[PDB]
Amino acid sequence: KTIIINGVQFNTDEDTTILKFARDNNIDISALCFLNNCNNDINKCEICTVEVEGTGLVTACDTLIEDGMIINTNSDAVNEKIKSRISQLLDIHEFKCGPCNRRENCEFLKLVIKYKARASKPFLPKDKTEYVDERSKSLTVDRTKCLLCGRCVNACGKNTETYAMKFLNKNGKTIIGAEDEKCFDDTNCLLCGQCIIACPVAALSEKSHMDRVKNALNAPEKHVIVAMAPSVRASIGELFNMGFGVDVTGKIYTALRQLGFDKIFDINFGADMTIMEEATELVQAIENNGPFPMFTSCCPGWVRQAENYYPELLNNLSSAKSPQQIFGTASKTYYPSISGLDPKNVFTVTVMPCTSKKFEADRPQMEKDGLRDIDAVITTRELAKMIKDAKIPFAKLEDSEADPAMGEYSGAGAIFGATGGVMEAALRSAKDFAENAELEDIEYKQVRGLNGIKEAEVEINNNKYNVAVINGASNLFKFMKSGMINEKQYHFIEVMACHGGCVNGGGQPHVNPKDLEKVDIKKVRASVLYNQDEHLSKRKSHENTALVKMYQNYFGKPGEGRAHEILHFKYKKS
Ligand code: 402
Ligand code: SF4
Ligand code: SF4
Ligand code: SF4
Ligand code: SF4
Ligand code: FES
Ligand SMILES: [Mg+2]
Repeated sequence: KTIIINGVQFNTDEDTTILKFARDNNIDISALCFLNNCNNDINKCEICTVEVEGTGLVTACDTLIEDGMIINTNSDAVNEKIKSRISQLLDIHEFKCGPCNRRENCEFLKLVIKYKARASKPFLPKDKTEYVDERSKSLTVDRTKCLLCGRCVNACGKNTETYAMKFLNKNGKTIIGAEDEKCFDDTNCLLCGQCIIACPVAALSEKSHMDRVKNALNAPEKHVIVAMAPSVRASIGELFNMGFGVDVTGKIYTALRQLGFDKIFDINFGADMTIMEEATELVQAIENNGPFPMFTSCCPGWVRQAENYYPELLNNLSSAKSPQQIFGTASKTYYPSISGLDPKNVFTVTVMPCTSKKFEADRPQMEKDGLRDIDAVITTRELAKMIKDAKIPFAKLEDSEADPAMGEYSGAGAIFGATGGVMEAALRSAKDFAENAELEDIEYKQVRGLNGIKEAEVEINNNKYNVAVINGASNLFKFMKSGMINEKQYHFIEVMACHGGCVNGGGQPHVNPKDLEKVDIKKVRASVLYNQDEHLSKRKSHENTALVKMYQNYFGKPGEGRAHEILHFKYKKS
């Protein structure tokens, strides 16, 4: 093909869109509703407008290149068209960037600045209560910011295949929301927050828990524990212009100490706990020749997916609590026993890359003796905002260590944030358990990677079993519907709601499509975790010294007794 773009001649054999071809050839074309190789088919934003000679104005994001095309991307007709569209968007947009949580990384603002657009008449609502929905424990909607770009709808469609995020006709006007405009919690929504990640503006956010945390920190009698997820240490640096794939663990510890937190632990410890209980459970399931298959239960998005679509699998879920909830359970029991603290005065806070964790933490039965396992859950973005509000120079902070009692962890718990991590860790412990040995080769690279459905054959006590790793909720739906589950007899299956694992969680830092093109965010974030794994002395969860001490002195043997009594949680079908 011979393509003419801005007077420059190209000769290509590629069959792609004008947008992609221009992007690959250093030619600037703006875009808004185009994301995940999809645009808003019904009401296209037309920000990607270009002028094709002989045809007129077209949308470059969904228009294929053709030989003989003379394309103008910067003609004044194009520019005033785009500016017109952006102006129309401003007409329905509360343009107050000051107290906005997307102030420092908003695509729409950058478009407005770029094309110097102004609203015909400024959108300034007196009563935002009609536009705001905070009923959910995980998600919040602010339709004063919504551009109706449909990126959340699409993202929900491709990531989960639930379409829990829909276009709705709210008595006259088009909005986005859950079915029947109900609270997302009351629908088949997984609360995975991929819709948030896809949103270019502040229309979609996480349900804030920062006030819980602040009030806890300022409360004189409250002893505040904080523990961050595996993924957090490999992600938050992005929000401080430190780049991608930067390990900032120690900096996070220091910052958390400077935020006034009373105890600094780590969720990876709880991951090691989860591996203790669940590998014990898998070994005893193997010895009893059932029940098979056993699914992981550490992902609340997947748990909700089972509750809403496959309730018959609820009893197939591991009884072991998620790292978060099991850590929280241990923090209200074991920790006071080794600290002398009043359990009622303990306030446990987790830092998560996930929004569904908020819902999981606020489950009614996720407590004992009136004491919540987890009292508050803040996202990576929330912790970043908290650090910035305290004016803490994160990038320049020196490394510190976590409090050892419940802060030590192995590489097995370290790789949890990546797809296949839980599987690999669980195998590392189960193989050692069932064979009564301490094996040398512990790397299971077959369950790693970004393949949607991963399958492996493992040999435990010289008998072979089939394991599977489901990477994404849509892939769970594919795995079940296509009958792949019934092809062979699977024994242990990992399921994560977010593709790539927790490192691509709904509470993770937003990434400009600019870097989505240049950086493989999932692999780059996971690489930090695996790098931590290969550089750790202990790479098995049952070699965690602090954890071993905890079990020996307090819980006893995992999988049974008080361990099974309080560190486990089972879900019931209706
Ligand atoms: N609880 C828990 Fe997990 C652990 O450890 C996180 O904390 Fe994950 C991460 N990162 C999240 O959110 S949940 C699903 N299992 C894999 S990793
Ligand atoms: S969503 Fe973006 S453009 Fe709108 S107020 Fe917030 S920062 Fe400004
Ligand atoms: S909530 Fe965000 S992603 Fe969804 S339509 Fe509105 S602006 Fe677009
Ligand atoms: S939280 Fe997940 S399942 Fe729910 S609407 Fe958003 S993307 Fe869809
Ligand atoms: S994969 Fe991780 S971040 Fe995503 S919903 Fe599950 S627990 Fe949350
Ligand atoms: S980006 Fe092409 S129509 Fe929206
Ligand atoms: Mg399209």
